Formats: sequence, structure tokens, C-alpha cells
Amino acid sequence: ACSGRGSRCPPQCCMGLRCGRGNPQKCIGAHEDV
Repeated sequence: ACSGRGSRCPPQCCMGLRCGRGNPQKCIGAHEDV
């Protein structure tokens, strides 16, 4: 199962998210421009 907004990739972030690089890595939202 994909990653959620708080976990890195993989698991590849779920629909709407993107893998936000950094340490610790964490997926964030692509369509989250706020």
C-alpha cells in the first residue's frame, strides 16, 4: 500500500502526494499549494 502525508517513499506516495525529499524524507501533497 502507498505512503500517506507523513511517510516517505516507497511505498510510493498515494494519489495526490509526491515524495518530499529531506531528512527524514516524507511525502507531501502535489495539489497542496498552501
